Amino acid sequence: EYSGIIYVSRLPHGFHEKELSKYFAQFGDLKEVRLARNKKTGNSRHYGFLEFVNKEDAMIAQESMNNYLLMGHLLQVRVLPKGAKIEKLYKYKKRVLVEKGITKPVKQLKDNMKQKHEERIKKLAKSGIEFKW
Amino acid sequence: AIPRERVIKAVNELIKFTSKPDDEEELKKDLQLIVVNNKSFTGTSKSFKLKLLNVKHSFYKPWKEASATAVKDFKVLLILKDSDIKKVSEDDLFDQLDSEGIKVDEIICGKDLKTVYKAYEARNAFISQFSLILADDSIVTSLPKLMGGKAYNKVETTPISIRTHANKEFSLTTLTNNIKKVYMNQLPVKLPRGTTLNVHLGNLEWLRPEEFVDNVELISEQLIKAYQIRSIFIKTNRSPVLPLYYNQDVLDELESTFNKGLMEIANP
Amino acid sequence: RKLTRALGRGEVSSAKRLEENRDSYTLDHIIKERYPSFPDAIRDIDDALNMLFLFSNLPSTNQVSSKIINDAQKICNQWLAYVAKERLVRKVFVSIKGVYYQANIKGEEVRWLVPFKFPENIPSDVDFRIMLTFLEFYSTLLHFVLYKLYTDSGLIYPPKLDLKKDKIISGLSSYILESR
Amino acid sequence: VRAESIVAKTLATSREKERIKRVSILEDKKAKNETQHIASGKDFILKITEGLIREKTTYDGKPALLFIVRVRGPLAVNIPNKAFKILSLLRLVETNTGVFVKLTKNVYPLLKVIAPYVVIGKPSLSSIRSLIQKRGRIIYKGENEAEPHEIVLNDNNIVEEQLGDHGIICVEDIIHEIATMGESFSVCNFFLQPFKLNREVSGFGSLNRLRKIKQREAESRTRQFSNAATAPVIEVDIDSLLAKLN
Amino acid sequence: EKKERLTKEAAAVSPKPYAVKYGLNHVVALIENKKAKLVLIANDVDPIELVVFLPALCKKMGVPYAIVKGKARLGTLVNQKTSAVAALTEVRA
RNA sequence: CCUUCUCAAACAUGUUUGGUAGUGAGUGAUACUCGAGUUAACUUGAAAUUGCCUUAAA
Repeated sequence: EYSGIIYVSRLPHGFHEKELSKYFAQFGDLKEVRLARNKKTGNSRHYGFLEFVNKEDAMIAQESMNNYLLMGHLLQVRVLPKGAKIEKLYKYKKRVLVEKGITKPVKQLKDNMKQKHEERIKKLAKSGIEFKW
Repeated sequence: AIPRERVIKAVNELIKFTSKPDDEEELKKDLQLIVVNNKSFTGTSKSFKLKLLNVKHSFYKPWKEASATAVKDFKVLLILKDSDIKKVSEDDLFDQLDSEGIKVDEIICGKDLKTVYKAYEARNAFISQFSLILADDSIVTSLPKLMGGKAYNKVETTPISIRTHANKEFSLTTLTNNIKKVYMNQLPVKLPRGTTLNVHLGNLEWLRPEEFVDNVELISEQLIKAYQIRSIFIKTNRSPVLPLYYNQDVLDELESTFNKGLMEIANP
Repeated sequence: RKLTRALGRGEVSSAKRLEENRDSYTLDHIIKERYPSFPDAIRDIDDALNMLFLFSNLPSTNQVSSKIINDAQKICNQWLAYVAKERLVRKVFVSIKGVYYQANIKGEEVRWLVPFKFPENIPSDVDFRIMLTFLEFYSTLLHFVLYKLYTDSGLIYPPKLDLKKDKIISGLSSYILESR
Repeated sequence: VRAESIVAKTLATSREKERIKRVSILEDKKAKNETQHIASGKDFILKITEGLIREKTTYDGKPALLFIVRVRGPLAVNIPNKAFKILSLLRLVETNTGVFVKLTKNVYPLLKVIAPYVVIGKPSLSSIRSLIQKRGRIIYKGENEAEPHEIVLNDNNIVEEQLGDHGIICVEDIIHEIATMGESFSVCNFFLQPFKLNREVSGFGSLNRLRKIKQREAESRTRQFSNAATAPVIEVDIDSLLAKLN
Repeated sequence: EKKERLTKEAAAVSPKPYAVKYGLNHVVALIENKKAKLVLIANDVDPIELVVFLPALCKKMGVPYAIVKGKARLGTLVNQKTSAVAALTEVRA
């Protein structure tokens, strides 16, 4: 049949987990609110899921926001069928980079890059390329 | 810096490699320079400002000359300030750049970018049709938010900051001189946050191999003083690389006024 | 009513034009009717002076506007400058309520009270609409009286003000009184 | 509560936080004074006067006397923690409130941070005297009273017994010390309560709504939010502003 | 503001304007000629026969239409007291 | 139902330094440096089904 799970898509830039929870708390109590986000950066994928304690409240929210024009986005709201619980939506942050350790010594890495240069020379000879050294 | 005979032989071999007998027949003839640095070029902070490398031989004029027989012709976009868009017209550029054969197709501003091309699809369609994008150095800092991130995924669609103001006032002569200097002498290179720098030299049909040799020699001579480089490679698309430089010693580098103001404004 | 209609329809430019094309009432004919004689006006301007000097010292609230306060202060400064230039003061008295001045104006004794320059507190138990109506009447009366006094004494009305002197000290010295 | 309002508030708050973060990073670099990469390294004052002219000059570094008026901030913006802390320390927690500020090199970045919520000007002597003689209030504790209450600055004897150690006798001496920025200037400034001004437009009739429209247009014309992390401190005609607001 | 344009044209001797199209006969003709991008039809029209045929005509001509509440609202749109219909024909980029 | 860093100094109109961190999804080859960082270019309606402070007040 139908569950108490609401699938929302075509969400604007400012619509996130806290905004969705605050807006749909007026429709009803929310068990869980999640938003699809990129893994490497803290940017939404413009869709998410909410769970209502009352499936009647979920249906009312869907029939209220199914074709709502919001900041140039026509929001799309659906009621998920029976079962199919929501899972695996971690709230990612903007990941940072850092330089790690280099345990290979100077002599060993020079030998490795010399071996890679020799491998390149062998590949150039193999591929019918006549170049010096 | 670079042996003349070695680089001439490499360029001739790579231009022989292309001529063995969609985009398959077109994308494979672009020369690329790979610069491998011991450290990151910028560091911990990203950079979108393209570095301008000066060479003796023109690069963009051959692009305009050879783009007449292509579906996507060479186009120039100019982005200037809203308060200074009224001081310049198409005829102002025509009568000052007609002798050099330099034509600026379209001049827009921030208001145009925020109103006419605000939508993503229209903005992409407008941006992708231009090859050389020049931007005022004052407004170039607002461009990542206005033009979007897709324009920064390619070298040609990344705007070039130019000096347009003389004596803190708008200068048509200075603007035209900067446009001419960029069009004739300098080439843009995108600085990554990694160790691999890619330089697009152009197309084999655009320039002679000796002119490519001169350009790459001057690029290497400038970049040796610019950075503590490690390796230099020359390649063509869908082809292997050929090294041209080697050094060792540069690898040896591998291994409260706010509270005072608060206290000043506070009683105790 | 028409301005409300324009604002409700959303024609802001039309509303601005309607506001520009309006004329307000004046009390000059009522002043002439009530005081046929300049000696009668001189005899009665004492209450006007008291009211204007009281209202010039008040701060601006929701009921009393800065424009009205500035008008009262300007006309009080003009009266003080005229009295100081023509050298007509006769008696002074410094009481705990304020400073009473008695001057000779066209052969008649005029006694008025000036408060001290302190932030007096509004009681919010008086009829401010009635007081403002009286203030408008007194402002018109004192405008007529001051114009006639300046013309009879041979001085330009209204006198011009020195902006830098007013920014130094906003007093009676700001207005420089000229001849002919 | 409408989702459009929630999203607009979130976006505006995010932009304000980004601006404050950029300003904080730049001012930390300036305080360190050993940073190779920086956009600019000095302080700019932009005076806007009245058909309006703008003059941008370099701050000489000498201390100045500023009058600061708290206004309603940008639309749908929640005030971040740093700006809120600076405003609370400056005693500008509500609009139509004015204070005096000793502008110095450490004070300039605070003005940069709290720029979109304040109007900053150079007050004249007549404006200062009018402000103190018209709206002067203190918090005073009586000998027979358990809890102090706010009163108007009407007694010179109270000033004599409260600030007589520093050499302050009366309201005229308070005015002189504030204007000259001498000793005990901060003492007098915090002895005086922040000045509670009145709005230039009040009411909701047709005339007052038209006046509000004109006022908002003029405010948008004068006050401009650069949001560039290096914006000059805006200085307006505080004399005319005080004439309208007092 | 029309008089401001006429004086400016007299001194020279103006760009292409964009405006909401209104008037019942004009809008019906635009719908029949397929020039109207969007049509708004007031719901409280008396007599109703003036607009009772408009949805079917818009459906047959393939013109997007919407019934809206308030001929007074459409009148405020087109600087009138009332307006039975409004139409958007050409728009800016 | 908000609206986007619209620039500085040094030298003599010129030269140099710094300033620019983005809608999402998908296709992809090809090389470079130690699961990390980079590297030819193509599509898309602002597309989408789950990688653990209150006078802008009633």
